[PDB]
Amino acid sequence: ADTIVAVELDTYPNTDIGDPSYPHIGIDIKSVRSKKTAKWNMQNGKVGTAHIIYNSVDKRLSAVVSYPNADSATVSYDVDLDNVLPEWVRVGLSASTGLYKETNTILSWSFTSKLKSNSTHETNALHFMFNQFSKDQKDLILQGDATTGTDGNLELTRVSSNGSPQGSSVGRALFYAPVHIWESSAVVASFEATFTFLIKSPDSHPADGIAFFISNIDSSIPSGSTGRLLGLFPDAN
Amino acid sequence: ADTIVAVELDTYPNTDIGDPSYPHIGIDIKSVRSKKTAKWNMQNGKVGTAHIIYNSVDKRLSAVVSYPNADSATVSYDVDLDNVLPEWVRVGLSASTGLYKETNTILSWSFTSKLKSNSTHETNALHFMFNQFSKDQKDLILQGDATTGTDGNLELTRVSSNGSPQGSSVGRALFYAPVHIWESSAVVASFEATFTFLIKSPDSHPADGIAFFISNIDSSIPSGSTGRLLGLFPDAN
Amino acid sequence: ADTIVAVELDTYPNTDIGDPSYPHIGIDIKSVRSKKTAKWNMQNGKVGTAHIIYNSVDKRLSAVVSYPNADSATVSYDVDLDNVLPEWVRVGLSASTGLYKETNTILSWSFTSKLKSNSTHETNALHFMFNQFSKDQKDLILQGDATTGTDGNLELTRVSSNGSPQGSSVGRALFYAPVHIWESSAVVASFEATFTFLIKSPDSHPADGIAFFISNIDSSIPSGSTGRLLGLFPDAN
Amino acid sequence: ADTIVAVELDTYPNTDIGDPSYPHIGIDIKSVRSKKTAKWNMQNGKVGTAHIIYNSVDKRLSAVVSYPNADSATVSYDVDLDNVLPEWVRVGLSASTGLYKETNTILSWSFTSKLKSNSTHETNALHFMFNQFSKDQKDLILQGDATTGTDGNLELTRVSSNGSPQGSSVGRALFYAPVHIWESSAVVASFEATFTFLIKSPDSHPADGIAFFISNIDSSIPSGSTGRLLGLFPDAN
Amino acid sequence: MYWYPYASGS
Amino acid sequence: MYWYPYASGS
Amino acid sequence: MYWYPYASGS
Amino acid sequence: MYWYPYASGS
Ligand SMILES: [Ca+2]
Ligand SMILES: [Ca+2]
Ligand SMILES: [Ca+2]
Ligand SMILES: [Ca+2]
Ligand SMILES: [Mn+2]
Ligand SMILES: [Mn+2]
Ligand SMILES: [Mn+2]
Ligand SMILES: [Mn+2]
Repeated sequence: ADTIVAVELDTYPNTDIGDPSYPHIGIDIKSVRSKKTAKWNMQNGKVGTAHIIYNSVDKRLSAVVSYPNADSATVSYDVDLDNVLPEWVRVGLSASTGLYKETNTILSWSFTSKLKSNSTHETNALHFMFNQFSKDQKDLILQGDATTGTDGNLELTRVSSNGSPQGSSVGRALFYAPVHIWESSAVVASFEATFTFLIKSPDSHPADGIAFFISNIDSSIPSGSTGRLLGLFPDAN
Repeated sequence: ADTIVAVELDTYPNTDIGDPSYPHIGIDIKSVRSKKTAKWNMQNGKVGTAHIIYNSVDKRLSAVVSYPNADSATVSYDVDLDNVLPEWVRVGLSASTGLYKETNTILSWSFTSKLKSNSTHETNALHFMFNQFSKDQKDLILQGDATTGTDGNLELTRVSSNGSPQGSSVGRALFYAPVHIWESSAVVASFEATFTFLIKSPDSHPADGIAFFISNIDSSIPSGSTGRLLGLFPDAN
Repeated sequence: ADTIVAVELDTYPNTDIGDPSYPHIGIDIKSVRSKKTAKWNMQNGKVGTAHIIYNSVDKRLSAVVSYPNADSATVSYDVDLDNVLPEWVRVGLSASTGLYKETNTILSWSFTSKLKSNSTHETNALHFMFNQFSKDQKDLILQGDATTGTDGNLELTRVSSNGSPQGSSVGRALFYAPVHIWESSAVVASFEATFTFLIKSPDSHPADGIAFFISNIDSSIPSGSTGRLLGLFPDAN
Repeated sequence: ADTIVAVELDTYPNTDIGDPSYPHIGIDIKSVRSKKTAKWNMQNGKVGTAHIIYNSVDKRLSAVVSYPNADSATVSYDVDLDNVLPEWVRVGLSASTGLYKETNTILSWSFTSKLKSNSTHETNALHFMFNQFSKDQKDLILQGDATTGTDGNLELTRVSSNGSPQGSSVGRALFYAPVHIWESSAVVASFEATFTFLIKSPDSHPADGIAFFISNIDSSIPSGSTGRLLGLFPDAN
Repeated sequence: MYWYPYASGS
Repeated sequence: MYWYPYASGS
Repeated sequence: MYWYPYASGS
Repeated sequence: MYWYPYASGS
């Protein structure tokens, strides 16, 4: 299987598998059953911002999600990513819909990774920033129903001719180049991701969510991972 | 007086005022009596590196100090800087000697500060990097015995023409422009400072240390703050 | 006097001193009489973007000014800034009005300066980015009628209680810290500035303009430099 | 075949194909016959630095190559990359030897690319920095005799176990992810690459050189492109 | 326009 | 709304 | 490495 | 500086 670490912006509560009874954001370590969550005051129709950070000194993964002029949701979890992920991974965005739907639109996405090794000022770094996506984005790997170019945005899931979200859809976007997320002879390893999104549901009932994830380089959409599984896990265990 | 927050690299053990009985790195909050310390295998004559990081999400100040191909010393402390520092501060490096001396040479220093206000991706940021200091460094405020120019380094405390450190010396270097460190509605606030130092001592045990500090804008060296006081505090309370 | 180098976004043509007969952008070297200009299709009421760049390898100062979905104005000029400016300077924004007026609003401003010296990877750098201005912006020097905080923007010239621009007004904003723009033992020195603006004239007749400038550290608004002089020069010579 | 654009550090004078009679740096556009060159005081055994810059405003490609406390060699050329390269390219380093040899060691390499689209401050950017290469550098595509791992450097051409360069060798290293180099409506497009190299030779005159290049994504080493062809061109046309 | 399910906003 | 002097736009 | 108290890596 | 052709800074 795959090794997944993710920060989910869950819009639909599936209390039958662990979801609290309301929209939430949570940290997933190899399982869709979040290790820690936080109620999130999801606001349909508004552009929001997600900020994820992590450093090997504290070994704490944190996320913040907020809307302009509103409170923010915050969730953290102590985890040594060395014992969870391989040293070379790929990063991306995932989203899905099922019985209920929403538009999982990404307006921008940036990421920064820094590695300082067993030497004086020996830092390796990777940084990419997307503020608009082209029809042909050769530096992104689009999986499932994911598409780019629609008004310079990244639509992670199916959307009709002009904006109507579709049910039973899954899509992902991974950055083309592999990322060196950690090393043994590393003094400080840190990364931070940021993305603005616009989740919209014509009918006032959305699902299923958006997630920022890290995985093995060859990761691909698990079989039947639409809906509650956010295109990340093969089952609800 | 002054409001200080500092990460000290204490080379001499002053058990008479709280210092653990061995060289260490610590986090001081308005007092030379560290809120938390960690053993530090200081290495006379070797160039080292210090890395200080902080983010408003975790509200945890951490520091890493290490030498090439050697182990690292780490120290963290949960602290909400909103309730300790004014929103506008000045950042700098301080050092000193007393009966015993050491050279307090800074070979490079960089700082980054980011303030993400509660608005659709509205970030304010400041970043400076010094890889070599000149005789007339106009973007720096030198206090006490601090000087710049030799070999393109910043010598925080007095050094003879031949290169021997002098006893009873205090020196500080502050970046000229004020730094907006926090704000009432900042979704995320964070900063990270880095600097390489070279501490050499001819006599037996070296003293007294180097410290990275954040203070009120008009701060200056307290009287008699040489030696154990690292040029940061007026007394040992 | 002062040493001024500027890139002007002239909105009013004063053909009596050299202005071409239409809005233009130009490069000024110690004189308000541009060394080179370019017609600029000024668009009242729209937020625009100015981009200035310079590198010591080509010794060419270039500027681009455009509005979303529109053509851009471009102007360049070969100049060795070493023979024109002192090595330590200050950077800022200037604007004015006279008989005719406009709002000289700045929505954001960033600047980056890099200096690589006579050594292996010895780079000094300064970078600041403003996306919103606070009422009390301690890292900016406000001269003349310049003010900050009004909706998170920087109003370079007088504006009534809710938006009406005033005539005969001059204001400037310089970054607090001095900048090391060039050195003798420098392999490559480069800087780039960017700012978004919103020039608006209630009546359909604007004047006088906005300018990005570099000057000696102690520069201040020349006597009677309102109107056509953009708060930069003491006379029209 | 391949569309190439390169800045070469030519160590051996092949007057039989255009090379000025002395070591030089040059700018090649789809041909090993430099459109423009400049004398270069190559220094056997010394670590040097190369700096390549380009911006869509001036449409001028420039390069600086220098050694600590020595003079620099500069070379520029006006060229509109829009009409030479496809919009998506791959960047890399190439080197080779022939009858005569030299070590073509890369100690560090960084690249930055920014694409400012015609929209209210909408920038896409890519940035990577390698200060030390590992045995398994997954974000790099090694071709020919290129290898990474020893001392944490990138050895472009063959080197014996003891450290002696080998004749008739070709090697290239390309960054894994495609790079969006230009666009139909980009207000400003620019990039800058930097790398430190160490060229040592045991025999008389060294050969054949190192080159920074931009090519189509699926590019690869042409057959027989060792020696004078720098592993970039199939023939000397 | 186009509003939401249940948490507040404009 | 609030338009301009002479060069085109929306 | 001129010299140093409680020291030496390997 | 093991050695080098047409060379030497100062
Ligand atoms: Ca769910
Ligand atoms: Ca002490
Ligand atoms: Ca005018
Ligand atoms: Ca040749
Ligand atoms: Mn969940
Ligand atoms: Mn202490
Ligand atoms: Mn003019
Ligand atoms: Mn050549």
